[PDB]
Amino acid sequence: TVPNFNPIVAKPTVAPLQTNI
Amino acid sequence: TVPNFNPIVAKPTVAPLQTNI
Amino acid sequence: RSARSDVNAITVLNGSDFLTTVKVRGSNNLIDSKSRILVKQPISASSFLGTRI
Amino acid sequence: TTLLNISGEAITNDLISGSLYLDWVCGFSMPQINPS
Amino acid sequence: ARSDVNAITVLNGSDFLTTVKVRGSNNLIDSKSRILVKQPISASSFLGTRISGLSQFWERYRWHKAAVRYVPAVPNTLACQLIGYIDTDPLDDPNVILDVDQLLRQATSQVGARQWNFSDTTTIPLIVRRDDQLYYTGQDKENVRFSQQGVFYLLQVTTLLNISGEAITNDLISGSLYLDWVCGFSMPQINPS
Amino acid sequence: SGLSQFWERYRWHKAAVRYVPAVPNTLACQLIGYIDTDPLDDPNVILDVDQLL
Amino acid sequence: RSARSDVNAITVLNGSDFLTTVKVRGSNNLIDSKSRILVKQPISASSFLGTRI
Amino acid sequence: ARSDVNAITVLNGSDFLTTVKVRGSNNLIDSKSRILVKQPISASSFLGTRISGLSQFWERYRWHKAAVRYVPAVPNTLACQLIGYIDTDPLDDPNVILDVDQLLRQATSQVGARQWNFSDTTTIPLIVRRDDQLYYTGQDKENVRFSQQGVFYLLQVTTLLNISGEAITNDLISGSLYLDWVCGFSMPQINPS
Amino acid sequence: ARSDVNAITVLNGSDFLTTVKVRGSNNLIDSKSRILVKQPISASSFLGTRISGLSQFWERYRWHKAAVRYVPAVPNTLACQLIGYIDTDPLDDPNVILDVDQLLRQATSQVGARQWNFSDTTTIPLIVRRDDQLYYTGQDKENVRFSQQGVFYLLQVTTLLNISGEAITNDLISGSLYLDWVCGFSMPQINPS
Ligand SMILES: [Ca+2]
Ligand SMILES: [Ca+2]
Ligand SMILES: [Ca+2]
Ligand SMILES: [Ca+2]
Ligand SMILES: [Ca+2]
Ligand SMILES: [Ca+2]
Ligand SMILES: [Ca+2]
Ligand SMILES: [Ca+2]
Ligand SMILES: [Ca+2]
Repeated sequence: TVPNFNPIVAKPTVAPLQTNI
Repeated sequence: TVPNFNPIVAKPTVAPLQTNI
Repeated sequence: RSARSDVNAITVLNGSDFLTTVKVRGSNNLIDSKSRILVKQPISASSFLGTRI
Repeated sequence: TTLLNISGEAITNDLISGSLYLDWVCGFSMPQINPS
Repeated sequence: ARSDVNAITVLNGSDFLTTVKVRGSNNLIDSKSRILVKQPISASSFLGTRISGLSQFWERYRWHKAAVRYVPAVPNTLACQLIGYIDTDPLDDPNVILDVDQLLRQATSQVGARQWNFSDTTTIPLIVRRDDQLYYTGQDKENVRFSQQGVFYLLQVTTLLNISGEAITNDLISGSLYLDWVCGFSMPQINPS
Repeated sequence: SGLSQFWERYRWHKAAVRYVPAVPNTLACQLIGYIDTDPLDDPNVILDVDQLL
Repeated sequence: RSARSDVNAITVLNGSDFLTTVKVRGSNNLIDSKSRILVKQPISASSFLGTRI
Repeated sequence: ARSDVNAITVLNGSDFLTTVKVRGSNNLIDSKSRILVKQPISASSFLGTRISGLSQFWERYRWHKAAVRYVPAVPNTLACQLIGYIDTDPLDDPNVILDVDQLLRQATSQVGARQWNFSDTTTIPLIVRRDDQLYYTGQDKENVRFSQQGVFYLLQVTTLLNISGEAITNDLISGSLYLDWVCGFSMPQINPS
Repeated sequence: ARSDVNAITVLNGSDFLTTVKVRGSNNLIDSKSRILVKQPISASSFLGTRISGLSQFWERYRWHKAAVRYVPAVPNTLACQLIGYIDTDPLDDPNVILDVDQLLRQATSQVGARQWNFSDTTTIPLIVRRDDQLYYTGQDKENVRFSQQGVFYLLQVTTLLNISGEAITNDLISGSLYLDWVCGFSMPQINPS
């Protein structure tokens, strides 16, 4: 039960147009 | 130590395409 | 004698890997049914050459 | 479906779209060494 | 003022490495064409930078916590994935590999690897070894495992495409690489040049 | 800069330039912003681009 | 992003294996010093092809 | 790895300055001829050295403990009294002095001045100010008191004479100067060149 | 009596290296001519010595406190400035340098470098690295950074000159070098020869 053998992680990030300030 | 002499504030706002309902 | 253990144990281990890329076939090549099959990858443990699994 | 762009036009380049990962868990049973 | 001591001068900084150039369609015809960068991460691998200039004035070094940082010079409407990793073995060479998926898999297999789109930014860390080893600064010599602590490979996973389905063919620049580093050099000297 | 004239000396205790973009993410260009604490370092003498960067 | 763990861990594991056979050279072939060297086997982990280590 | 703080990276070393040359009889015909060495002690005054190299990679500096060392390259059979002082004000120039003994006096009066024969070795210390001021590491610019923390002046007091009370005229080379320093640099950067 | 453990047998000694020879005027016609001694400091570099003998009976070594000593064999009436540094990287070779003062600078910059006249005696220390690395004791093989912990370089800075400002040309013998060391050997064995 070798833990964390080939772990991979996913994390999204939205890319909107015209980020306004 | 005159407080709040020339204060400025920034606040973003994302502008995504096709905001769906 | 030098006998080797007669114990059959289930060695379970977990991890991720990378199968392959997907290639959508496009209007030119997409003229048949088989043309719409983009990936045929077995899931046998020994079907992923580069991986360490 | 057909591969199409912003417009309702189909593309003809036969491009690549992404990748596939396998998040797996396997139990092996009998130690050995397979030949090759 | 004539102290004969050898002390590690751990000091930080940041440096501009290179403008990367995703390959496109014309030049990208095989697998090794997808290796955009093959850049050693030895202190003295970047001539005009500050890290290399300092390195020149010491024998040894050891990245205590280094990191490569990609800053995109493109918009988000363009799309192309990239995989970046740092093999701690300067000799392990994937250029010999013919299958692209094999190369991307032996990349993702490395521990400190990352994947990302050339329109956003990330950070490619360097995973330092465990045997307290130091490395030399001079120009790479007979062997490389004496000098290089790692080698940064930057890969092209997808095809370069734009707003429309148009497949770009001109091998244009996508971003810029930056090294946010921390290392300690041990023995004062001057390396020839 | 008008109050400045009413005193004879100054020292920034905390200064930070802040960039306010006006373009969308459909354009791209890398920038470098550093504040050099020696007014006599003029990059215009530098001919090499990568050296400047 | 799909980032791969930045954790360097020492995976220690133990077991036995089989190096090779020994061939004593005998009076005919034993006519030199090198003739008395029966085994030159590195102990590198990757010097035992058939083994699983 | 990407810290923005500024710390003092104090580090030691030694460096080679130049070879000294006593002036002799024919060339020594005035008071300014007795000034053999006018050598600033700014970190960036010796190009091929380690001190100037390092200096190029910082904005400010401060000698914590410096010392100019003289190493003779001549036998004991020759004699010539020298004086070595490091003036903490570079604009102070003795070349404008016409009286020779006045020059020797304003030299000896420096708190870190040393006198010795050109066949002996001795250490010329640098004396550091009390206000904590930091100096700049680049080439000398509109003013000199920002960069140069000191200026090493070497004097020929007596005439070069052989075994007897007989003078020499060939203007032979006496020895070389070395710098044994420990300095504290403040702001990481790269200076132009 | 038949223990299998491995311990560090640190032991002291002194040994004779070779006789130095200043180059003179006629032979000194370039920058590589000023390199009088290129002598590795590997324990097994001096055949008839005690250090190399002992080395032959161990696999690994590490200088704990070494020092090269110069003993003049000439009078005070002669003068020649030398520089002695022990480079901890053997592949660093100054013979490829053409500029002489650059060579003197890269020498002086070594943290354990000493300068002196060939009529005086002085000690050239060895400086030991910080990573605990051990070196090998056998003859030099495919690579040199495994065996040699250092390399002693002796320089002729000025020209050999007599009482006056007059040069010499006969290329006379100046003195001899000695090694005062204490080393720690690790693995008992006998090396081939
Ligand atoms: Ca590797
Ligand atoms: Ca070196
Ligand atoms: Ca600056
Ligand atoms: Ca003064
Ligand atoms: Ca002040
Ligand atoms: Ca400056
Ligand atoms: Ca060196
Ligand atoms: Ca080690
Ligand atoms: Ca050996």
